[PDB]
Amino acid sequence: HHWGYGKHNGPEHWHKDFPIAKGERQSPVDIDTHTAKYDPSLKPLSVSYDQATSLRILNNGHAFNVEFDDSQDKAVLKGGPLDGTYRLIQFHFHWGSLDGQGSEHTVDKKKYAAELHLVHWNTKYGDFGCAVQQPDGLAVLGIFLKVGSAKPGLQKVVDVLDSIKTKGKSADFTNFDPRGLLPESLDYWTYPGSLTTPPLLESVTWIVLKEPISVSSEQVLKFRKLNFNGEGEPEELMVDNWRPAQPLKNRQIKASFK
Ligand SMILES: [Zn+2]
Repeated sequence: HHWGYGKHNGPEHWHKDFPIAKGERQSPVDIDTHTAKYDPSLKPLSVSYDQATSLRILNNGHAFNVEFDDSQDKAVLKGGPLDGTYRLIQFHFHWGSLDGQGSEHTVDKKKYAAELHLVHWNTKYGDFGCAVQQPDGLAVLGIFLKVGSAKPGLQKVVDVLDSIKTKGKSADFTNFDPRGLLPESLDYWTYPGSLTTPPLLESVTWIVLKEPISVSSEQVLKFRKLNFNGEGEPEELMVDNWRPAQPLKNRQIKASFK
C-alpha cells in the first residue's frame, strides 16, 4: 500500500514506489567521527530565526509538522556549507518506542532518543515545490535529542499534542520560537543527502549539529502518545518513525570543528 514504518510498508519497502531509495545519496547516514574530517574551509553557520512566524501544527500520519510562513526572509539558514539563503518551511521529529533508539543519523553507531529536522528551501528557486527537485534546493538542520532535563522551548509543542492525536488533525500554532530548540554549540557535520521520507529526493544539504539538546522523559512520552492511525481506526502508536542509516557510497562527511 502507501508508505509508513510498519513491517509491511516500512523503509525496506519504500524502493518499490520510490526507486531513489536505493540511490547514491540517501539519508540518514552513520557519522564515523574518525573519518568525518575537520574542514577549515567551512564558513561558519548563520541560523537566523528571530522573525520566524509559525502557522500550524498537524499530524500527517508519519510525524507531526510545525509549519511556518516562508513568504519572506523571516527565519533563514545561511553560511556553513550553503551558497545563498534557505527559508525555514517546517520542523518535525523522529523518535523511538524506547530511549535507546529514535534518531535517524547515528554518531559512531550511537542512536539518540529522537531527532529534530528543521527543513529549509533555497531562495534561488522561488518556492518549496521547485527547490525540492534540485540537488541544491534544500538544507535540513538536524538536532539530536537525549533524555535528561526539560527543554523549555519544547513545552509549547508538547502542550498542544493532545489536540492532534490522530492522522489528519491540525491546530493553529502561532508565535512559536524555534530558537528555543537549539543547543549552545553550532558545531556541525555536513554532507549531501536526501529527504528521509518518501519521495526521498536527493536534494538536501544536511547540517547535523554535534551537541544534542536535552528533553525530559515526560516530553518524549507525549510524542509517544500520538497515533499513526486516523480517528475511529485501531490504535497504532506513533513511535519508531525513523529510517535507519543508509550506505554512505562515494560521499564525504565534513566536520566544522576540530
Ligand atoms: Zn525528518
